[PDB]
Amino acid sequence: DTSTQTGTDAITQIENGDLFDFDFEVEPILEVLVGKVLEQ
Amino acid sequence: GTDAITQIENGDLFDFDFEVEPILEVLVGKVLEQGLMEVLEEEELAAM
Amino acid sequence: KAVIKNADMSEEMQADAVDCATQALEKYNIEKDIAAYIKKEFDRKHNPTWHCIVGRNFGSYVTHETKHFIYFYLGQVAILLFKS
Amino acid sequence: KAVIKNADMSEEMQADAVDCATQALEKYNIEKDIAAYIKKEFDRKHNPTWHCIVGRNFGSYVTHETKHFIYFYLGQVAILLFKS
Amino acid sequence: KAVIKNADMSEEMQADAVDCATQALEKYNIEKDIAAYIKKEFDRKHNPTWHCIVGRNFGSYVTHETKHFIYFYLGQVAILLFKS
Amino acid sequence: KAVIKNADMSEEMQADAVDCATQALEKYNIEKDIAAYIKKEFDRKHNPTWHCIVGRNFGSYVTHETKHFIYFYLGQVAILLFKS
Amino acid sequence: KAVIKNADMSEEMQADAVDCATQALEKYNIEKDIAAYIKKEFDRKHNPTWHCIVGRNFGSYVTHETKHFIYFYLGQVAILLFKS
Amino acid sequence: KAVIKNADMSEEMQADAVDCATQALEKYNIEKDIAAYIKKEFDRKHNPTWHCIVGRNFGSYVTHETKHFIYFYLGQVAILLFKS
Amino acid sequence: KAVIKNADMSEEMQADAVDCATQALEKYNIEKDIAAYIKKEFDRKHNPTWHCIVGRNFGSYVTHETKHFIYFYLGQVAILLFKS
Amino acid sequence: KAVIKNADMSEEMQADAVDCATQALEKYNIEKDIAAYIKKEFDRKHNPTWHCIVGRNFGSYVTHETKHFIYFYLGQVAILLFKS
Amino acid sequence: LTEEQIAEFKEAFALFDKDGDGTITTKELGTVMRSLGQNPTEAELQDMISEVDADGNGTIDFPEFLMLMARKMKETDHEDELREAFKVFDKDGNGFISAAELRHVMTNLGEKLSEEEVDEMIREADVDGDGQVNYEEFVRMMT
Amino acid sequence: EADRKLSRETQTVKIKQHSQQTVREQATQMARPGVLLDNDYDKEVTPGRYQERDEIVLRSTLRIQRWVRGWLGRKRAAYLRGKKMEREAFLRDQEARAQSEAEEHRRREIQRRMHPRTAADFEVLYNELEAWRLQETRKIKEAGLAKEQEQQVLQQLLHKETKLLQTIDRLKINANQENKEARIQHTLNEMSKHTPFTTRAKELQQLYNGLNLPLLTVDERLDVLLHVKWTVKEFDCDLTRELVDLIDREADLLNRGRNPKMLEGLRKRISSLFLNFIETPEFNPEAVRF
Amino acid sequence: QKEGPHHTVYWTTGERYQGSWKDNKKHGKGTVIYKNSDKYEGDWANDMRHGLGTLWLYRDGKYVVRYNGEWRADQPTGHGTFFADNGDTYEGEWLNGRRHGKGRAVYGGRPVDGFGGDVYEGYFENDVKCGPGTMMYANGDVYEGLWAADKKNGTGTYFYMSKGKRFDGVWADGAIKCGTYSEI
Repeated sequence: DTSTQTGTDAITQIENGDLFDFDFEVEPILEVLVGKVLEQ
Repeated sequence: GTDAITQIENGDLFDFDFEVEPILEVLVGKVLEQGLMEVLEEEELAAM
Repeated sequence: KAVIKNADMSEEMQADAVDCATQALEKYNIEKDIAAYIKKEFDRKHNPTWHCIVGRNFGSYVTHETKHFIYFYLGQVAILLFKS
Repeated sequence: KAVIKNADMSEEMQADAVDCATQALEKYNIEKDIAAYIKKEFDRKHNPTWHCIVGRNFGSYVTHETKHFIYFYLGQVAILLFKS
Repeated sequence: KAVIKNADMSEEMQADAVDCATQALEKYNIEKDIAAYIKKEFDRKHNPTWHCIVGRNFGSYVTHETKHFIYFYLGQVAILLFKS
Repeated sequence: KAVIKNADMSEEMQADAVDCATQALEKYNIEKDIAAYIKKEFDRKHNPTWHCIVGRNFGSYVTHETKHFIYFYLGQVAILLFKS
Repeated sequence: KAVIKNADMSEEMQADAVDCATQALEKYNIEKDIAAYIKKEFDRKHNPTWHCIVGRNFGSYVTHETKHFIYFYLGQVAILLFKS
Repeated sequence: KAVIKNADMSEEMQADAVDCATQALEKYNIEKDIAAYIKKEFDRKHNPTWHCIVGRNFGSYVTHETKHFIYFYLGQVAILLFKS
Repeated sequence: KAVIKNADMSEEMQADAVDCATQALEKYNIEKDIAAYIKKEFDRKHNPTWHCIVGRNFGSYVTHETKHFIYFYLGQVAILLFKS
Repeated sequence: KAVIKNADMSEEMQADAVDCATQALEKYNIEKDIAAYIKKEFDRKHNPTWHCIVGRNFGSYVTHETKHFIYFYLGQVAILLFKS
Repeated sequence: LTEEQIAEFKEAFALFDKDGDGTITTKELGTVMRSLGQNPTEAELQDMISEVDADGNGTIDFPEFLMLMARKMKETDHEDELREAFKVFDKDGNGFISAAELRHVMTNLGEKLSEEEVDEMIREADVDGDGQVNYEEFVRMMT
Repeated sequence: EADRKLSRETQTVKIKQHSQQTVREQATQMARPGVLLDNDYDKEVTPGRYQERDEIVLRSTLRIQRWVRGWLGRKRAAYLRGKKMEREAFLRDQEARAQSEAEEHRRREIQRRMHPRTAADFEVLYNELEAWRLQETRKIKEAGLAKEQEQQVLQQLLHKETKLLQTIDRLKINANQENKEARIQHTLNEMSKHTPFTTRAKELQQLYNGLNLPLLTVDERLDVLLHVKWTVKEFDCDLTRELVDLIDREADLLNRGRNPKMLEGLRKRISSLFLNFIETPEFNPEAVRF
Repeated sequence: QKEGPHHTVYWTTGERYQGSWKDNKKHGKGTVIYKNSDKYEGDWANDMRHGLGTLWLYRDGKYVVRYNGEWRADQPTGHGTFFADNGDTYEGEWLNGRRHGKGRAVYGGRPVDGFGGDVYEGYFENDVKCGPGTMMYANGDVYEGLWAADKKNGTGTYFYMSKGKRFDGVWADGAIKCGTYSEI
């Protein structure tokens, strides 16, 4: 009956010889080769 | 309407291969190198 | 300010409906609760039964009972009220 | 496919109603048109008492008799059909 | 190798779910991709108003209609699917 | 201590949920216990139909009542609370 | 121990970082064990999410958020830390 | 040639990353610089979140947003391109 | 057998009225004529004046003159009889 | 709607009584109360005493006196009213 | 101009001819071009305008309007170029597109749309705010 | 006595779906000769071209902006067309209704011209005729001729005038009769708008419209005459005598059998005497109205 | 002629009139009692008019004053007051009954008190009002607008003084059909 409606990029790199101390590592190679040569 | 609590538990959905891959890989490389090292050492000992 | 876009109600009853709708909008948030409040009010004041339907977007055709069928827009929503 | 949100009505009559409603939606495309079409179809089909409302955002609490209440979804629209 | 951990559902629908889960694991790998595909399929195939969680570690407390609730360790992916 | 991963919800409802969830966390630590606590609390506070998903490893795809949806990591357990 | 070449973080989190870095470098050989220990411990204490690159030959460009950034040498390894 | 150490992206995204890396390799001779160049080019090129690491020795455990990651080697240099 | 629900009358005059009504019903079919006989005899018999009703359905609330107010039932049809 | 079957009084008093009866039907429903109220209002306005009978089904003779004895309907509630 | 095009242009021009004098203001020239079914850019519009109102009267007559119309009419994009354009904002060729990326590009690149235009677009297209847009239907509505 | 039982309520509202995601991790292990070793479940790839997509998307945005401008113009045009067609319907239908009302007034004037029911309509006709006479004589005078046939033209004109005036008189008689009948019906109506006297008046109105009835028969006619005679026989003074007399004359001369077409004046006299019976205070307890 | 303030003029049951008499009837200040069991005292004028007049069927008539006001052509035809027993009190300028004139009809008993059923202020047209007026319902509410024998579809203003609102609109053949409720 009714109806309705309605943050900046940063670049870091590692450089040679920083972390690597050449002397403390090349010591044993020298020791070894010389021991070999001597004893042998 | 009905309240159910479901929780995934422990010791379930377990695989085996992927759990052993890392230890396998590390041990294989390690053992290879260690075997080689011991070979060298024993050679030198044999010389002595 | 407010509107009534259609009505079948005796003036004082219509003013009562309006004041009831105001006090409902004041004391309610959910819709079905406001509808229940208004319908309970009118049914208890104007001789049951009633029915109320409250919404925001809905098209309506019904077969009401004479002088018991009002449609009005307040605040957000539109409210339809008609007695069985 | 129409979902029945709520109903107190015998199954065959509910299928009748959903069928007639989908037909009405095929025929007319104004809310109140759908409402009146279904209302008349239902009244002719079963009994004189009827009340069909169609919408999208309507929450309504209405006293209803037994076996004569259905609230169901047609696509996006929501239909409420009862006996007056 | 399905192990239905906990479900309130008809047996046939459970078997259908296991099948659907099989082709689900066939089609996608992402968890939520699987769940969305599954929910679309179970809205099409089964009754509507579902909620899906195809997870690894979770604890939920949901309220569902009767005989529509499922949690199964399909493969070794625990899939939970239920109806509102 | 709650990174809101994704939430459509009023700030006040978020805070009330957070308070009741703090009481839940002080009560329990297991995810299923957390979900039970949370859903019981929001059943007591609001309309019982609610849905909470708590866990360490889960991704959902859910149907939530509008303006009721929150997902935040509260410590190590993540809680997603919405009302059905 | 953490020799912080470039750091953006607080004192306590830095101190825990240095202790964990010292223990990982002294006790463990491979990178990923240290990385996972660090990540879990800094989720546990520092903040729940983190991103790190530890290596010996690694170059990276990062947009860290303040109060979370590190770029430091330990022993002979480069450790890059940022939250995200 | 190319080895994909880690991936969490679509095949197309990984192919785009490899192509991007080879394009980068003709511009930047410093590895942090390559990372910066790639990060800019994928920032405008892709979804704004990204992270890039390039090198010959690194191993990680990052909680990264799902579906966006690649980590692959060209020649002897690895390029990692991802979204947080 | 006349039963007298409401009584303000001399049990002697009550019995009088019952027997009168019996005679009238014996001597009438039309309740206007039952009234006729009853009234005339109960005036001559029962010390005029009087007043009578004989009906199936009516309710009354009357203030009478002391000691002359009777409301009784002849079988199925009720009868009131009293004085000014 | 209402027809005065028998009028034995002034049309002024008849209008009076009609309005009185409208008020009566307003105030009460049980015919006993309605008659009570009408009779009170009338023995006030119209010189005690009168008697009021109301019902759907009766029939009677009365040897009434002038300016009394109205007999009308309202809807179908027949109302007789006369002063002893 | 053919009889049909002349009629169409008279119809639209009179719709926009605020006072019927037989000319239209330069301000609504774009509307007319758009109103006639052409989707020209703001650059071409500004060029045509510049390339036509030297007199400074700030009006356009039917003859010049017909010349501009025939010119612009010669270069009309097809439906596929548009589909492709939509898919360009559809990262993975799935037929959907994040709403945030769409809004960001629409309001940040090219001939930056206004906030009103983006809001109207989202509203008028009945697209689900927290969904994936089946750009094929949105495009059909917009085609 | 009865009461209601229960009710129901459903708050129809929007319900959308939103997605939430979780962090996914990957590991990369650099491969070097030594302790490091690894199972191969990997893939190889060729780079291909890399993106310069920015200029493509910029051109795409320009194109889409052109497209959106055309579409927005089209939608504004559609709304303008809708309002245009609305206003055109407005104007056309308003003018059509105006034309319809004008035609109705025209037809009303033509009906006035056919029969002048109103007294004013008769005054209008009279003044119109006199204007006609004056215009005729003005033309005849400005003719300025026929000093011996002017009078014959005048006689013809006067005969026309006389004929028209007699027609006007006839129409006036007819209108007076019909106005009389109408006002009688109006009085009968005033005798209808539930007092017992008023109920009897409604009954008598039914009776009078039964007396003035055509398409009679004989059994129904005799029956209704019997009904009306029974009704009349309550007051029974002297008019009822002659009304019944004429009714009985007809009743007899109908029992014997005579063509009802020959019963015209008698039906008229019966109806007149019954209306006169009705037009009486005691005989119709309402005649105080007039 | 029958005139002069005669002691009485006697007919069979007649007219019981005392007062200035001429033309064989009441003319001047005098009271006429007639067959409607009622006596009214007024400055009579052939009953073609009447000055101030009080009409009252008293004690036998059982009433105090039936009408008080001036009369013109034995219709009050001006300011007149009618008092029903408890029904109403009509005070207004009415000619030939309450057929025209602007006046107040208190449609309620107990009129001196606020308990009165209902007041009225405005224009009358044949009992009905048919005009723009205003009525305070005796609960605070007032109505200001157009009337057409009631049920008039006219813009009116109703004042909820208790609430503090006012409703302006169209009483479309009924108490309410549409309008705007606002806060004055």
